Amino acid sequence: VPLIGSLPEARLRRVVGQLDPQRLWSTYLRPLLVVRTPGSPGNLQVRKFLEATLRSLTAGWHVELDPFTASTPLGPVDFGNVVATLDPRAARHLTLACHYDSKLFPPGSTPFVGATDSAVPCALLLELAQALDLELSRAKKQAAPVTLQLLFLDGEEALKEWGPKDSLYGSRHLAQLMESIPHSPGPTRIQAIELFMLLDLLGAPNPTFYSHFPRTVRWFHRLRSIEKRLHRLNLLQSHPQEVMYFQPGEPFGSVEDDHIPFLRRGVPVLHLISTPFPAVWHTPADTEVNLHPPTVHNLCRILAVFLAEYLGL
Ligand SMILES: C[As](C)(=O)[O-]
Ligand SMILES: [Zn+2]
Repeated sequence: VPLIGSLPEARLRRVVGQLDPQRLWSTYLRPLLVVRTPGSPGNLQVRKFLEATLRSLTAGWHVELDPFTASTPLGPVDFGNVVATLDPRAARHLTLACHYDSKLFPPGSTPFVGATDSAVPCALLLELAQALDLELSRAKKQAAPVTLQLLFLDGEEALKEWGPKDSLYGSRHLAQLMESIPHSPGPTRIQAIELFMLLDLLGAPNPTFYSHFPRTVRWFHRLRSIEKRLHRLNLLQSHPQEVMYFQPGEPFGSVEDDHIPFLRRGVPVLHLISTPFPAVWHTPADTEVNLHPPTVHNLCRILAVFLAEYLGL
């Protein structure tokens, strides 16, 4: 319950109280729930929405695009990762990541908007940044040596399920780009990532998470402890058992995802992905109505506490 490095209770309740469920849902999630396949108008509109939202935060994040053109099974397609670094001068950062593209389906199909995959992850990152904006701003003004970075990756999904190189367009490109850019102390932007936490497949009822990387299990245990704590504090909804989400062991592994290009370059990863996947995965039923709002807000609360403890907010 109260572990070393945990927020005092009154600090925890104020952090959770800064979250706004209506804002998460309407301001951050709803605008994303459009078809947003790489290169589409909808994808570009979501990119600009992310950029503008992030630039509006009073903490004054450094927000930049990583745009590029890559070969795909459909020919050349443009991709653009959105990279938000709160304090670009800090030595290192906690990096939270997700993908903002939606998987392309055949024409004539019921449109796929990927509510869990990964509109909810994207919206959670925006809500965290906003809810903690005053605290993040003060940490930056105090020149904290560990800042926060948010990555909204493009092109995670295969365009045509056309083999292993038809995937991870944005993350492959960004990891290579970061390895080419000096950082202090660095020596490159890859080494600035103290921990890479990838959110994926979130918002369905009854998710289960396992630790996929022994290297980062301490952070998995922290998330579990936060779940338990929030449960006992009467701060979770529709959560009848003390531990439901963060499970022990590893009955299902990690799957290929946007962490891989980072992992292969030595970055420590925590893969916050439901396994088994949502029932709706990769079907057009992955929509807003099939989300479970209490679970979305429960995850948001867990993550807010994690972020405040990790960064000393
Ligand atoms: C973002 As995925 C787990 O559907 O490849
Ligand atoms: Zn997917």
